[PDB]
Formats: sequence, structure tokens, C-alpha cells
Amino acid sequence: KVFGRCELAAAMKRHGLDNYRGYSLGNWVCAAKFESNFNTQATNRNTDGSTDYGILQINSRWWCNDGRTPGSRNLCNIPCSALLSSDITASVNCAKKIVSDGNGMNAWVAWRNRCKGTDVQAWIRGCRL
Amino acid sequence: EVQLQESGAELMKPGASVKISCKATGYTFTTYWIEWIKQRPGHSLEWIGEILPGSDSTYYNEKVKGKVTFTADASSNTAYMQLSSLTSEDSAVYYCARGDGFYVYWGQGTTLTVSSASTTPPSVYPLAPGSMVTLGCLVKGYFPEPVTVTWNSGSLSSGVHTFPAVLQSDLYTLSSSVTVPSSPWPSETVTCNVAHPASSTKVDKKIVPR
Amino acid sequence: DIELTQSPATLSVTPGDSVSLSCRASQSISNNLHWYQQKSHESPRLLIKYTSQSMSGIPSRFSGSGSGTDFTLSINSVETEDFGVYFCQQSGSWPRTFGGGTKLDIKRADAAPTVSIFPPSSEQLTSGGASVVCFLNNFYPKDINVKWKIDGSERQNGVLNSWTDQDSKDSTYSMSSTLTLTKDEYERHNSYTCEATHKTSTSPIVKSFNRN
Repeated sequence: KVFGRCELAAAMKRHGLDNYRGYSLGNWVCAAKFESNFNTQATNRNTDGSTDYGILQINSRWWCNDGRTPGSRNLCNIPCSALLSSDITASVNCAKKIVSDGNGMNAWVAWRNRCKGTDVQAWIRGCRL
Repeated sequence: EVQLQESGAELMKPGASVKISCKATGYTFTTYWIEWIKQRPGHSLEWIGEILPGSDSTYYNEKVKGKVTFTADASSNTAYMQLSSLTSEDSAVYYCARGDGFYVYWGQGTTLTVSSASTTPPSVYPLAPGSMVTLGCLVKGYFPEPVTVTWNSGSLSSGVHTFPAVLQSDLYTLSSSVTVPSSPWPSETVTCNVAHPASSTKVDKKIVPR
Repeated sequence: DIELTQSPATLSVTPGDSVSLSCRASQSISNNLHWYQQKSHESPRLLIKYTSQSMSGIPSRFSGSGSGTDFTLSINSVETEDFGVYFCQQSGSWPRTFGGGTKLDIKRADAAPTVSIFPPSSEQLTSGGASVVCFLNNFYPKDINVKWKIDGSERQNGVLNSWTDQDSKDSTYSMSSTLTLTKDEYERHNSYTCEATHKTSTSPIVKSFNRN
């Protein structure tokens, strides 16, 4: 499913991401925008045998299990496939753990590159939340 | 305990399409990727693509993308690979394998033959002479592969040589020999059992003195 | 794509000897390289995982090493059952890619073939055809020359040859040669000969039969 900007913002707010660990809603919508362009189905393959999964491109090395990634930790204790769900529950729950691991939202390279320190509130401007 | 069972050998004409299946059991079907590999003689193993059963997630390697389509039926632990607009270049053995980085569990493989030729039963001829004694059978002019040959319904297995079929003028020809003591034949009948499943042909050719 | 170049393409080794196979990657893949052994008409069998991790249940004689772009598969104390093709495959990136393979054959003592010739069957004759078959069984090395002659005349046309894979038992090879002609041509001549020239002797092994 390809979420709409305001649709995702609303869904992310409903999931407790608005200001989760000091990160405003805009950061999460912006992160989703550059990580997966709002597509819950998105997947990215790397060069270290790991795959990125879903709306927030969660990696198969530390967070989810896909059974083919070396040095896997599965810290979110869930199969990566569950992260390709149409609803964003699984991805959000895992992201909450990630953002709490010690690097904040920096764990998402796309966020760091294109969102961090920008007017992220713009990602929810014309949204009825 | 993990097992992958694929569909049987297929024969299709060019332009047509085929669907190969890979039924996997012994593990959580929706957690592992199923990867597809193509193998041809005089060619290195080629990765075709992958699918994560039940998630609707796929990835193709264009060499075969506009013509390859993966799908899966989680209710029966089966993954499918569809090849369209077939040409002779598609003729090969296709494997499915569970994605473990490395491939430890492989399906047995499915052989696809893309040809405009028609299925033809083989003609089975006894090979008798005109030390130990060698007999044999000539299985010629059949299509497509494969054919299976046994002797005395499995009772004679050692000292058997069943030669790889050779494609000559669009028809396959194969032979098989068995060597037995001068004491067993002609004192006892020796029979070659030839089966060609594509034409549902089963022949029990006896070898008797000329 | 990451290109895996396997060297050499084939290998002939005497039982008990130890050998090495090479696989070099066009770009670093860390230790994400695996080795396989494949027999004819069978699915590849994993031998070594992640460069050096020996798959469980695999003979101790198999070792793996290397890192980055240069990998090695070691087969120590080769055994006759080790004949077949070996491949390396990287899982670092997508598409996954495989090495071109290294075919390993077992070196055994030279052995002349046991040659047998057969006239066409009554059934084939009744059908209008005539094939003469020659079996050259259990010899070594694989290389062998087979010449057919009809009434002392060489016939190079209409011959179909086939070799078996190496025998897992005695490490020998076998070959079948089939000369096909018409009933009429076959009925017009009397002597049919199959001459095998192998390195075990400078004089060919000759087998024949006369229609009459």
C-alpha cells in the first residue's frame, strides 16, 4: 500500500509517534517519505547480505528475522515479512525500539540526509490531524 | 526435515508460457525467501529472482523479468514461477531454494524443454551378439527427455551402463548395456525396461538369441 | 553484478592427493561466499558456508578459506566419490551470482576398453532401418577414438557417440557408438567393423561381424 502524506501522518499520530522520544510527527512522515516514498511494500537489498523492509526500511541484520542475513540479532523479535504489512503497526513498534537503541532517528540514513534539521513540520502542514 | 518439492518435466512450444511449482515444508513458510535459479549446460548457474511467500514481495533479475512472474499460495506452502513467451533460450533446469544466504535446501529441479517438436515414443530395439557377455538396448527417436531404463526390473543393476541421450536431428537416441556372466544369458532371459512418461510409454524388451 | 571467476575449469586428481579450487570476486563480498558440489542430474549440495563454515554432516576433508575477493576451497585426501562439479556463490549482493564451476575427475590407472559390437535387430530391420552399435566399456582415460568401417571402408557419417560420467566405483569411463543406415544399404554389405584406438596401445581394438 502506498500511503498518502496526511493519511500516514494521521496513522503515525494514532500510533504514538508524535514526539516519540522527542521527535515531532514531521520527522517520522519525512523519514517514511525518503526511506520508502510511503510504500509499505518497499524493500531494499544491500551489499552485506541484508535487506531493508517496509514503510521505514527496517534492516534484517539487527532488527527483524528473514533467515538469510549474517550476524542477525532480530532485536525487534519479529519476521521481516511482518514488516511488509498494509497497516504500519509492526513497523512502528520496531521503530520505537530502534530509535531507543542509542542513536535516535540517526539510525535511518535517509532521515539524517534529507530530514534532520529541516522544516519537517512541513510534512503535516495541510493535514487535518 | 525442510523439503522443497517441484513440479515435473515440462514441454512447451515457443511463445507459450509455463508455471513451475515449489511446495516447501518443514519450516515457517512466510518467513523465508524462496529463490529461483536457472541452470543450462555450458552455462553458469543463474539467479532468476525471489519471492517472500505471503507478503506479496518479489524481486527480479531482468535477464528474466519482463518474462518471469512469481506468486505464492500460503494455504498450501507453494511458490510459483511463471515464464512467458518461451523460446529455446528458456530451455533449462530450474531450481527453487530457500533463502539462507547460502542455499542448503534445494527443490529437486524442474526441466523445461521449449521446442516446436512433438512428443514421440521411443522405438526399443534389443542388442544381442552376432568371457562375460554384454547385451543392451537401443532406445531411439524419442522426444522429449527423459527416458528411464532398468534391467530385469531392477534385478540386474551392477555392470549396467546407461548412456546419456544424444539429440540427433531433433530426436533423442539413447542406449544401455548390461554385462552378465556367460552362465546367465542365454540360459535366462534378460529384459530391458524402458519408460518414456511424456508419451506414457512403457516397454519390456526381452533379449533372446538371434 | 559481482562476477565470480572460478579457476581452473577442470581438475584430474589421484585418490589421497589434496587439491585447491579458486574463486575470485570482481568486488569485495567480505565472507559472504559459499561452496557447493553437484553430481549429474542432482541438486547442488552445500559443502562450505560463509567462506569457512563447514556445513554439518560434510566430510572433514573439505576446508574453505579466503576473504574479500579471493577464496579457496580445499579438498584434502580426495576420494573416488568426490568426482563432480564444484561451485562458489556469493550472497553479499543481489542478484546472487555463481562461479562458472570446476569439474573434478578422478585420476586412475590407464585401462583399455572392453569392446562389443551388435548387428541391427530383426525388429529394426522389419521397420526399414538398421543401426549397428558398439560399446567401449570401462576404460581410462576418457579420450578415445572410434572408427567404423563397412566392408573395409571408413564411415564417418551417421555416427552417434555418448560417454557415461565417471564411474563412482572404478573411476572408469564407458562410451557407446551407433552407426545408423538404411535396411537397403545395410543389406548391400557384409562386414561391419568397430575399431577403437586408445592410448593403452598403438594398435586398435577391433570387433566385427559379418551379415552372413
